[PDB]
Order: sequence, then C-alpha cells, then structure tokens
Amino acid sequence: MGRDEAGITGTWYNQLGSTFIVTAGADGALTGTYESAVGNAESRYVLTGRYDSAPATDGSGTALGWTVAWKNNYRNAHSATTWSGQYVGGAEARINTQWLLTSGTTEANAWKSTLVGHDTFTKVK
Amino acid sequence: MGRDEAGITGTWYNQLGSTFIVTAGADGALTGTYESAVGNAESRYVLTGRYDSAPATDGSGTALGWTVAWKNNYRNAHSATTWSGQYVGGAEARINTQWLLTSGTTEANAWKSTLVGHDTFTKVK
Amino acid sequence: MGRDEAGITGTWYNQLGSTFIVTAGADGALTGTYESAVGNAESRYVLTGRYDSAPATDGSGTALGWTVAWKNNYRNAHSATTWSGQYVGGAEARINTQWLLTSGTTEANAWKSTLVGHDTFTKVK
Amino acid sequence: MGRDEAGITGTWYNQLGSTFIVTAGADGALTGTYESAVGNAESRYVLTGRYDSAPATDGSGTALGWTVAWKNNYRNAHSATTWSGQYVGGAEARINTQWLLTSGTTEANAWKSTLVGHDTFTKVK
Ligand SMILES: O=C(CCCC[C@@H]1SC[C@@H]2NC(=O)N[C@@H]21)NCCCN(CCc1ccccn1)CCc1ccccn1
Ligand SMILES: O=C(CCCC[C@@H]1SC[C@@H]2NC(=O)N[C@@H]21)NCCCN(CCc1ccccn1)CCc1ccccn1
Ligand SMILES: O=C(CCCC[C@@H]1SC[C@@H]2NC(=O)N[C@@H]21)NCCCN(CCc1ccccn1)CCc1ccccn1
Ligand SMILES: O=C(CCCC[C@@H]1SC[C@@H]2NC(=O)N[C@@H]21)NCCCN(CCc1ccccn1)CCc1ccccn1
Ligand SMILES: [Cu+2]
Ligand SMILES: [Cu+2]
Ligand SMILES: [Cu+2]
Ligand SMILES: [Cu+2]
Ligand SMILES: [Cu+2]
Ligand SMILES: [Cu+2]
Ligand SMILES: [Cu+2]
Ligand SMILES: [Cu+2]
Repeated sequence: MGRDEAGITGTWYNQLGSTFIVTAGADGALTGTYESAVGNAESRYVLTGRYDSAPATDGSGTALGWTVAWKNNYRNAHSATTWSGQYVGGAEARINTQWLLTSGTTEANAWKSTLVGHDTFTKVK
Repeated sequence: MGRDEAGITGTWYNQLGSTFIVTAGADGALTGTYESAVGNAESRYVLTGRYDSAPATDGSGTALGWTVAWKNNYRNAHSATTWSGQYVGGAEARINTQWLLTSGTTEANAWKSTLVGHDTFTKVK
Repeated sequence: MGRDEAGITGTWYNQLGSTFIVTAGADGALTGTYESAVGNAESRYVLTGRYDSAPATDGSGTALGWTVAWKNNYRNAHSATTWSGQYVGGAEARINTQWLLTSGTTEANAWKSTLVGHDTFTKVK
Repeated sequence: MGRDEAGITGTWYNQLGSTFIVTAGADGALTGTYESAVGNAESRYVLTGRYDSAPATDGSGTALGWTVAWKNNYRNAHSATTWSGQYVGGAEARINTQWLLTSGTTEANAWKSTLVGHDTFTKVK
C-alpha cells in the first residue's frame, strides 16, 4: 500500500467550504468527487489524480495533484481546475495546494483563460 | 462520445521534446503516459485527468487538465505536476497549458515547493 | 491623495516572518524595502510597485503589486520576485498576494526558472 | 552601469501586440509605460520594476519584474499585473515572463481575483 494511502483517503474541506472526497490507491491513483462551495458549480464532479506512493522519510510532505472538469449532469462551466500540492500528516493533517482553473475560450480571449489560487484542505470543518 | 474525444486521443509533443500519450473517454476521462525530456525523470509515468466532453460550440477551446506523479519503476522525484489548459482543434491542433510542479518539502522549505510554467503541445515534432 | 494611501503606507509582516516596508504615493507609486526571512537573502532590498489609487467603493479590495530584485550590497541571488494582490482594509487590514520568483537560468534550465507561492501580510507580528 | 542596462532599455512588443517601453537604471531600477492590446485598457500606463544589474556570467538570463496598476487618465480597471521573468540577450533578445493579474474583489469573490499567463517580449513586431 502507499505510505500515506490511509492518510489521504477520506473527506477533506477547504477554506471556501468545498468538499473533496478521495480514495488513494496503493499504486498512486487518486479517485473521487469534488463539490465546490463557489463558482459555476452544483453538486459533485468527478476527479482523478496521482500521488507519490513512496514519499521521502525525512519529514517532507507527499506530493499529489488532481483534476476536475466542471461538467456533470447538472451544469457545464466549460472549465477545468487542477490542484497541485502536498499532503502533510500529523495531528493536524493538511493538503496544501495551489491551483489553475482554465476556461475554454476563443483565441482572442485566451490571455484571460486561467485563474490561479491556493486552497488548504483539512479533515475538519 | 466526447465532442473532441477523437481530437485529443493520441500522441502529443511539447516544446521541451516531452511526449504525452493520452486516451480521452466518452465521459471526460483522460488516461495515458508522460515522458519528460527534462528534469528528474526517465521513461514513462502514469497520468490521469479530465476534459470537458461537451464544450461550447462558439469557437471556444476545450478545457482539460491532467496530473503526473513523478514516481515509476525507475525513479521517484517526490513531486507531481498538474497541467491545466485547453485543446484547440483545427489544421494545427494544439493543447495550450500552464502547469504547477509541487515537490514534497519540509515545512521550512514549503515556500519554494512549487514551480510554475507553460507547455504547448502539438501533434507533430 | 490615494484612497488607501494611508492604509497601505507602513510596515507589513507575512506568514514567513518577512518584513515589507512601503510608502504609497498619491499617484499610485509604491516604494520601500523588503527583508525576507527565508531564501538566499540578507538585510533589506529595494522594492517598487504600483497600486490603484482610486479603487471601487463597493467593498472591493485595492489592487496592487511590487517587485524585488534580490541584489543588494550583501548578496545577489540572481532572481526577482513580483507580488500581485489586493489590500483589504478594516480592523484586520491585510494584503493578500500571490507571487512569482524567477531566477536567471540557462536556456536549458528555463523550464525550472519560476517558483509560485502566496503571501498574506498583516500589520502585526 | 548595469550589465544589461543597455540591452533592456527600449521598446518591447509581446505576442498580443502590447508595447512595453522601459528604461533600466544603473542601480536596478525599471521605469516606463505599458500599452495593452487587450483587456480593459487604453493608451499608456505607468510601470515600475527592478532587474538584476549584475547577473551571472555563465550564460544565464537576467532576472527582472515590473508592475502596472491599470489606472490612468482614461480608465480604471481596478487591477494590477506583475510580470516576473528574465531577459535573454543575443541576436534575438527576448524577455520571457509569466504574469499575475489581480483585480480588486469583494471577499466573496477573492477566489477568482487572479489571472495567470505568460508573455514573451521581443524587440521587433
Ligand atoms: O466556476 C467554475 C467552476 C467552479 C470552480 C470553483 C473553484 S476551483 C478553485 C477553487 N477551489 C474551490 O473549492 N472552488 C474554487 N468555472 C468557470 C470559471 C468562470 N470564471 C469565474 C466564475 C464565473 C461564474 C459565473 C459566470 C462567470 N464566471 C473564470 C474567471 C473569468 C475570466 C475571464 C472572463 C470570465 N471569467
Ligand atoms: O524533475 C522532476 C520531474 C520532471 C518534471 C518535468 C517538468 S513537468 C513541467 C515541464 N514540462 C515537461 O514536459 N517537463 C517539465 N521533479 C522534481 C523537480 C525538482 N526541482 C527541479 C529539477 C531537479 C532535478 C535534480 C535535482 C533537483 N532538481 C524543483 C525546483 C526546486 C525548488 C527548490 C529547491 C530545489 N528544486
Ligand atoms: O532565495 C532567493 C531570494 C529570497 C526569496 C524569498 C521568497 S520571495 C516569495 C517569498 N516571500 C518571502 O517573504 N520570502 C520568499 N532567490 C533565489 C531562489 C533560488 N531557489 C530557491 C532558494 C535557494 C537558496 C540557496 C540555493 C538555492 N536555492 C529557486 C528554486 C529553484 C529551482 C530550480 C533550481 C534551483 N532552485
Ligand atoms: O483588463 C484589465 C487591464 C488590461 C490587462 C491586460 C493583460 S496584462 C497580462 C497580459 N499581457 C498584456 O499585454 N495584456 C494582458 N484588467 C481587468 C481584468 C478583468 N478581467 C478580464 C478582462 C475584462 C474586461 C472587461 C470586463 C471584464 N473583464 C479579469 C478576469 C475575471 C475573473 C473573474 C471575473 C471577471 N473577470
Ligand atoms: Cu527518496
Ligand atoms: Cu473580467
Ligand atoms: Cu455551454
Ligand atoms: Cu534554488
Ligand atoms: Cu470604478
Ligand atoms: Cu530541484
Ligand atoms: Cu553570481
Ligand atoms: Cu467567469
């Protein structure tokens, strides 16, 4: 199994009130659903990603990332967000991320296609 | 099937000489392998992502993203890259991306954990 | 004078323990010094930037940005950081930023030239 | 004088057709005007920044950054862009940048306050 397979698997909440439900596979797979508290989004969206299943043992975090395309049976916001970050274990486990949200645009509007931000996920709240 | 399922599926090359091999699913899934021409990487790595399988019909691109965790049977660079961008069809199809590469770090080094960059993928070269 | 000229001018501290000393001009100028608690840096470095001297009056923040080139009389880290963000007034005034740190590189290493991160500045601590 | 003071000073054009007019000071100062071909912008805006006035001599680029607040006598877009990048000399001199465009927002909209992108500047076109 992945070193932090058990630590990552479960339900996570970020500072916006969004909910990230993920299962970590022994190989490095991440699968689950994402529910955003903000934006052009309703209910759950499929997510898939990857994590380092054998991280360093020197106190470093565990690198990971995942993607949501903002289309489900209710809405399509013609956009995708990728979160890139690291999982930090301990009494107050966290996933610290930065993210890129690209919207499909015309070529004329490509310069304003991508938002950047940062989300911190915790196991409570 | 996804509107650009056929357009996205296949082999892609970026400006660094890296190779991105992907299969787009009818639902929005992306699966494949990534081979980086630079960095602490050798051979192919698993990737997984998502794309908008029903994009706008007004000339906008198709939003997508995917993740590579840089661990395979040869190396582990304790890091993950996510690419966020859009697919643009036509005679010269392109996937235009920006990316975030997060390395697992100690808490003291978290401020320098994440590189940002941009890759353009084409079907030739 | 700028609407938040008085609110921005002064000494600010971020979550790393760095110190940002700035004077806002009536026109939109920002001038001052930056002292980083981390990285290849010692003592104060010149900074210069710009802010919106007539922001919206609807409760929106005040957009601003500034640059430090990491050369002073003690060290040269061959790099520059730009912070882009917004000033938020009130009892707990804050400057919320994201930043890009580019190092001079060879062309072969340009893909790993730029770190991205986020700093929050407060008037205390 | 700065090692690339003469190389940086002058008029630069990016891929959008915007015009960047800058003077590099011997100390590391950058001053000038920016005219954007896209967005909520008309005519010239003040810019100020910093560059490494004594870069490495090993073939590395020269790190630099600058800021524009998008207010002038014609318009105010309540936003600021910072470009962070490096100057590369030679027959085809370039300034390769990534940028962050933050708009003043309410706290509820802060998650969508910042665009990210990349501009390449050349001395022709
Ligand atoms: O909301 C979405 C899907 C939801 C995205 C939620 C984000 S993921 C990062 C973060 N962490 C989180 O938990 N939740 C947020 N996708 C289109 C994102 C359109 N713009 C902004 C929102 C909006 C809502 C309605 C109408 C127009 N926009 C993108 C910014 C932009 C740039 C240029 C022109 C227009 N818009
Ligand atoms: O190379 C990797 C895996 C390969 C990543 C390849 C990138 S994906 C984005 C881009 N598009 C592409 O096709 N290919 C590149 N992951 C660790 C990335 C360590 N640093 C830089 C490289 C390195 C190689 C050897 C020793 C040290 N580093 C990250 C930057 C950093 C910050 C602070 C301290 C140290 N390093
Ligand atoms: O430290 C600096 C100057 C200090 C920068 C301080 C940052 S500004 C953003 C943040 N907010 C803050 O208050 N403080 C920090 N500039 C070179 C930054 C070299 N790398 C990482 C540090 C380092 C220290 C010693 C030896 C090597 N690196 C950049 C990452 C990288 C990528 C690839 C290869 C190598 N390094
Ligand atoms: O245009 C501006 C000023 C011009 C900025 C020009 C950019 S600098 C980076 C790049 N290189 C360049 O040479 N030129 C461009 N500042 C507000 C930028 C508002 N949004 C997008 C544009 C817009 C125009 C009219 C009405 C609404 N927007 C920001 C994206 C966003 C996110 C969420 C909600 C709404 N908008
Ligand atoms: Cu190891
Ligand atoms: Cu806008
Ligand atoms: Cu639609
Ligand atoms: Cu370094
Ligand atoms: Cu206004
Ligand atoms: Cu490295
Ligand atoms: Cu040197
Ligand atoms: Cu929008």
